[PDB]
Amino acid sequence: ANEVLLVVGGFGSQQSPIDVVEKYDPKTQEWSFLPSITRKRRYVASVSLHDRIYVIGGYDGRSRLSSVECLDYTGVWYSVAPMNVRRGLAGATTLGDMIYVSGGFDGSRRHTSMERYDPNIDQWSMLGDMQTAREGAGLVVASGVIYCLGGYDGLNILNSVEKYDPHTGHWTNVTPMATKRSGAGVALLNDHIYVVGGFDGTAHLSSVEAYNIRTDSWTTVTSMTTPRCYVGATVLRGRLYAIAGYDGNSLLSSIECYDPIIDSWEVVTSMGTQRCDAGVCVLRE
Amino acid sequence: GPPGGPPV
Ligand code: NA
Repeated sequence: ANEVLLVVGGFGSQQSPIDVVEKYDPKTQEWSFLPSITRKRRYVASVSLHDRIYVIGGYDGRSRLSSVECLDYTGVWYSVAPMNVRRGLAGATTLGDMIYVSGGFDGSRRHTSMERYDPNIDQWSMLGDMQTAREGAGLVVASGVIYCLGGYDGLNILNSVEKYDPHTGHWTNVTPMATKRSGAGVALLNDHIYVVGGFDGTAHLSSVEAYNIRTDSWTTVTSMTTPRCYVGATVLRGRLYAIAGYDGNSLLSSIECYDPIIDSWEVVTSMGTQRCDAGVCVLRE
Repeated sequence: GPPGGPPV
């Protein structure tokens, strides 16, 4: 019944992409290492699904990537089928028993497209396009529907939000966020979508907003302890964790935790690898 | 360089 945090890859203090994989357990507050990924990837995404960690896309310093590798967490990494497109700073989520990845950047273009991974046939299928091309936007599932949030189209940091209805296969617009953010963290918690930090085009942000789904409205939440952009976000037993990132001067090694009980953020660790644009996901143990 | 990133 006990979940843990996972952090893969990203951009490290030696200002290169890394291959470090870390586990963080919030109950003991201990860190540990898992086996490294095969290649070093910054700008990278990660999801877990049925006790399998997938590492998706990213950028190694020479090329952006379509490759994807896998680890049965119950440890050696192995390659599975590649995406149709090379994607860094892509959004990524799971729904049903599928992976969905959307947006990103191949080295020339930002993508509107979303593709989907089926572990039963080891194949990535392309789906319908978003209206806006987005890098640095997160994907989050709520009640069987996918939301893409904020990001960057090549010219503008975005406050726009789109939702994908699997019953229709179409994207539609939702009410936008109050502030434009790229590199923000996004997670679902108690039927609200939280967006934490990111970069609005001038300032690195500590600000947090929450989308009430039942009302189609956004509200300001308590700012984090420190600005963070290109930051991971995940929910673990009813609490929202902000993970590493860039504060606009330095790479963060700390995770902070938002407890709705106190409506407040607490640093729970100062000890991970400093890094940003890494992938994060939750593991059942 | 994505917006708001560190120097490289
Ligand atoms: Na509030």
